Amino acid sequence: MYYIEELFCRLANGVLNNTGIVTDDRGDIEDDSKPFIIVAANEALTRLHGRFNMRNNNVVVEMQEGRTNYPLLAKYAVQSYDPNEVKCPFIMDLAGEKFAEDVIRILEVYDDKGRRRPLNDRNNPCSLFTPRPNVLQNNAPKAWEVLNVMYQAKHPKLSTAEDGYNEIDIPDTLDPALDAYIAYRYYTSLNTPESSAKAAEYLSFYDSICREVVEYDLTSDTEVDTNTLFRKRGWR
Amino acid sequence: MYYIEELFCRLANGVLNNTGIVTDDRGDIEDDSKPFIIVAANEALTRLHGRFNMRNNNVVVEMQEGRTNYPLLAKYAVQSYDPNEVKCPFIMDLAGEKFAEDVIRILEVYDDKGRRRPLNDRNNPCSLFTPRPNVLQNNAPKAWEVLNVMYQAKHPKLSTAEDGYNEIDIPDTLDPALDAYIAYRYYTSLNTPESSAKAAEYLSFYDSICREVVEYDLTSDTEVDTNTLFRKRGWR
Amino acid sequence: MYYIEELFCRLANGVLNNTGIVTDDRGDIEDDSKPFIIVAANEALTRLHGRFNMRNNNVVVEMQEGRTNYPLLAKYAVQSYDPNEVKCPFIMDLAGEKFAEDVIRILEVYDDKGRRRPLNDRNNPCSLFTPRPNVLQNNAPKAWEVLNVMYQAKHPKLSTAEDGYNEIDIPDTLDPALDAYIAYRYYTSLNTPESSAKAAEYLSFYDSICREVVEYDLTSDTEVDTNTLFRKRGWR
Amino acid sequence: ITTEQLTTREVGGSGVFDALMQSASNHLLAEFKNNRITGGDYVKAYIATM
Repeated sequence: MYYIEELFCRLANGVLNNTGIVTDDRGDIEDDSKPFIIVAANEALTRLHGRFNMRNNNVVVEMQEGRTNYPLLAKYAVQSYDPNEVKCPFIMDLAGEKFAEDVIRILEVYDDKGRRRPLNDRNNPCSLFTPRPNVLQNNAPKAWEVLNVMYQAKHPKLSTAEDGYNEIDIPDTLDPALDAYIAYRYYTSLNTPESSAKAAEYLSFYDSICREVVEYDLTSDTEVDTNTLFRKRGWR
Repeated sequence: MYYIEELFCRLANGVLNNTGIVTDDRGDIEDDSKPFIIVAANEALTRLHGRFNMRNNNVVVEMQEGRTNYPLLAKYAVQSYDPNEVKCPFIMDLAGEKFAEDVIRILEVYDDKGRRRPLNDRNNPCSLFTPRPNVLQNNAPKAWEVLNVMYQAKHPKLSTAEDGYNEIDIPDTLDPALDAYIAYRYYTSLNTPESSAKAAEYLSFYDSICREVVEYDLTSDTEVDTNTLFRKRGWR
Repeated sequence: MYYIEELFCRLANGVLNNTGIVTDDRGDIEDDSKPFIIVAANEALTRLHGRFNMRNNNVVVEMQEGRTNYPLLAKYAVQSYDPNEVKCPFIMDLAGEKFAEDVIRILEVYDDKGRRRPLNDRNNPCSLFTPRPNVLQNNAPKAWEVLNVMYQAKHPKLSTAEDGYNEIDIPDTLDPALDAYIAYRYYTSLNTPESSAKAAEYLSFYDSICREVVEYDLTSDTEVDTNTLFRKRGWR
Repeated sequence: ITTEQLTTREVGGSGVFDALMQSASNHLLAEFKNNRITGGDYVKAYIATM
């Protein structure tokens, strides 16, 4: 983990060392050009967390009577809901761990009693459904039913504001991939043909780094488990 | 889930930073060209919702005697209709968001009795028909028959006008695809060989992102369910 | 559905944004150049309704004694026939739904008694024949015989006149295809070699959009029905 | 004779260089409204005569 300022220094003394958006001392990016990097940086982090299952985070959802669709939005969180239009929040989080709507793909759902709940099983009456990728639907809200949703999560969105996040938590082996994508976005913005050729090199380099990680499995992406169907099938 | 204002800021500080369509501070797009982006934005969202089954929505249709064709148009809804033109609307959206007229493909139809009505079955006497993609036809309207239609829904049309729709609801992993497609239309409209080559690259990048999503299945597009034909065929 | 004026705005702020036939405010096409777009627009709609079976419309034809050939022309409609040269019309329509000669291909014919009538069956004496694509021939006109013809129909021809049609009813997923074909026609008209290369790109893009719709079947073109030959063949 | 008369910093001014630019642009724009040259083609020819 490191501050976004270190990212600015690394870009200043890295791929963007010969650019006009760096300071005279090569210590930081130009202040007016900082939001350009921030937008690209968030985009790059989203792609990395999609190809690689690096972060697995879980959330707690409380079933409310008379409600079937449960969007996973921060406006329904207890720490961020507005009482004027929301009767009561159903997403529970902590003051220092506010929900940031970092949901990418739902993996599994367990209720408060410890039973696995099938998802998108059309032939199963008790199964849950997801009409939208970030919306959870329950067709039978009970009295004290509480659901826990474990999902693949993206990195929290960076922001230059003081209250916003200002740290990066990614495997250090993917740092060249992050720099390459940011460099690709910058050089692609310039429409000069010379910059276009340079932009393609970084994008190709970024893809090469990603496949190298997959080839050696440096992020423990591959997962195996002991066989259980042998007992269930009754082979004995 | 962000408003239309952030899209202009993201594009100004993103792919369209170099072009002159942005303000002097690169903070917003010129008002003279805002509708140009809106037309491209609406086109881009339709393409994404066609390839991916991201959004699923259902509507309630009340059968009226003497009418066999039931177009799924906004003017026939209980909300946002003209009482002078249509005497009794047959589309009910009394609660939640209004009907946005975002029908692409009908998936299944269930009546109020709880059974499933066959769709486009020419050999079935009691099957419904769709002479047009957005028009539902019933050949025997009953006294109290009510039909529910489940369909793949596109994003509602965006508009910068007053009292319009100005919110974007797409998975965050598809944001680079949205920017690439919009940039593709802008550069290809200049009729310049230098810009034409740049436009082709953005289109390929947009297609590359979409196939990446399918490869890793970040939208949970696939769907499987427990086999029920095993008991139906009497295998036992 | 939307007015043709919205089509003009969409083209003005779309593919034709950098053309000399648009207004200074990019709000509308030049008035003297409007008929050029209208001719191209009607041509584009015909191609789309041919590849895709989007619109299925039916007409009612009354058999007249002493007449075997029944052309499907508006001059034989009750709402548009001239009594000076026509003794009596045989095509029946309504005042607000005047027949527009939108016949493309005949699909099936049913008589007033509900019996399917074979078409172009040379070995069947009671079968009907079509010497021309838009002409229906009956070799045995009875007393009270009335025939209903269900056919694939084209979109009604657009016209800038007030009494003519001024609305477009096509699936919104095909709007880029409509714009691409119109753009192709415009750029092909210009004989400059630079415009020729640009024209081919839109035509290729138009073809790509059409195949994408077919690939995902967004218009419900594919149709299936329950098997009936099993009972007829006597397999039991 | 001063450098101001030769050309003005503003486009379309009273400078001799400015007059040629506007005169050349108007002739190209005449065919632009005649629907024979695209916008990208028009600007390319305008730059080539700078």
